Amino acid sequence: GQYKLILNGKTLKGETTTEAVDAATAEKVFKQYMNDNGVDGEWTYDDATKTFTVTE
Repeated sequence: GQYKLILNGKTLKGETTTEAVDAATAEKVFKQYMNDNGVDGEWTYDDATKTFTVTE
């Protein structure tokens, strides 16, 4: 499925997608990207829309 990340960071912001077999995998892919950019924050995932929203 196509999963989405809405990233509301202090120095990095945007909206991106990835294909992933499941939500657990999408979470890991997005966390890898966030970690590489030094971004972490509060977050929510809505399974109905396959969307993670992160707010630093």
